[PDB]
Amino acid sequence: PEMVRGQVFDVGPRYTNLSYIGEGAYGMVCSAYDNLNKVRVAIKKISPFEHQTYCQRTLREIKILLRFRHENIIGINDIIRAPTIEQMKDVYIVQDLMETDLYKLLKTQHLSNDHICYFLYQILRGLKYIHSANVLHRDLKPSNLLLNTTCDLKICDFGLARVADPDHDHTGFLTEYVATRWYRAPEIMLNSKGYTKSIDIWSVGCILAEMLSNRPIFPGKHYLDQLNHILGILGSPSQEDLNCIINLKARNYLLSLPHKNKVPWNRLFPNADSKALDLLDKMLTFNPHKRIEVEQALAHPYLEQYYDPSDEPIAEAPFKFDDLPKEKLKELIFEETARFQP
Ligand SMILES: *[C@H]1CC(=O)[C@@H](O)[C@@H](O)CCCCc2cc(O)cc(O)c2C(=O)O[C@@H](C)C1
Repeated sequence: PEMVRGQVFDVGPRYTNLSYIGEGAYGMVCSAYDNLNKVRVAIKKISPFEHQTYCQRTLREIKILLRFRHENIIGINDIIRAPTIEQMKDVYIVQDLMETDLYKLLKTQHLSNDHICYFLYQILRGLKYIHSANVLHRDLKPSNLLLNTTCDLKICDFGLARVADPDHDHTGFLTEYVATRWYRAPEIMLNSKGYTKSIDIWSVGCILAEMLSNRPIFPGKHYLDQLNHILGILGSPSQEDLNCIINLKARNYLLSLPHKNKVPWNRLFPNADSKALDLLDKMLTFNPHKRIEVEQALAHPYLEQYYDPSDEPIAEAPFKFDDLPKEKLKELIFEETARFQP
C-alpha cells in the first residue's frame, strides 16, 4: 500500500499521485488523482473502530451525506474499505477537491462586500436544505466552509450533526458542550442542549462578522469566557429575555452582572454595508426564539441580488428521529458503505 508521512494511505489503484493536504478528525486528508473520472479529488482517512463515540460520529456523517444532495454541501463520491468486516480497520471517504477554506482565506485575504454577500448567500442556501431535512449541523465555522477557484462554497463535516429536537432542548446552567467555542450561541452556556435550528443561525452570524473584519467577533479564551465576550457586545439582556430563562441558576447568574451597554454594529464594523449589519443583528440575537430563521435570512434585503426561493431547494426525505456498542456500529458502518464496492 502507498504510504504518506509514515502512515498507510491505502486507496489504490484507482487513486494515485497522493499529496498530503491537511488533517481530519480520525486521520489525515490527501489529494489524489482519480484514474476513472480523470480529475484530482480529496480523500479523508478515518480509523474509528476502537471507540463507540468515534464510530458514532463516522456513522452519523455517512448516513446524512449519502442521503443529502445539494450544490452547497460537499458530497461523498466514493468510500474505500476492505471487503470484509474482519479486514476493515480504516475507511476512506472521497470528496471533490476544493481550492481552500474560509478559515485559510480570512487569514490573509480581505473580502469585497460582493464576496461577503455571495459567501453568505451560499452558506444560508445550504443551511436551508439541511434544516429542511430536520438536521442541525452544530459545528458551522470558517474551516468547515470550502471554496473552489471560482468561489463556489460547500459545507463540510456532519460528524457533530443531530436530528432537531426542540421539545427536549432544555438543560441546566454550565452543562453543554455543542460547537467549537467561538461559534457557540449564548444559550448553550445557560439552558440549551443545542437541539434547535437557532444554534446554527448563531454560528452563521459569527461567520458573517468574521468576514466583515477578518477577526473572530467573540474569541473567548475558555468555556467560561465565551459568554463574557457575547454580553460585552450585545449588552445586558432585557427583562423580557431574562423572563424567558426559567432556570434559576442561569437567570440569577445574568442578574448578578453589572449593566453592560450594547456596542453598535456600525462602530465595530465602520466599513460594512448597512444592510449586512441589519442582518447580522438579526442572526446574533440573544433570545433564540427571536433569532431570525434561515428562510427569513435568505429573504433579507442584503441578499436581494441572489434570493430566489424556487432555486433554493429543500430535502425530499427529512430525517425522522441511537447509542449502542461499537461492534454493532462497525457492522452498521460496513453495511452503510457496501454500495461502493466493485
Ligand atoms: C472539510 C473540512 C476542512 O476542510 C477542514 O477541517 C480542513 O482543515 C481539513 C484538511 C484539509 C481539507 C481539504 C483541503 C483541500 O486543499 C481541499 C479539500 O477539498 C479539502 C477537503 O475536502 O476537506 C474535507 C475532506 C473536510
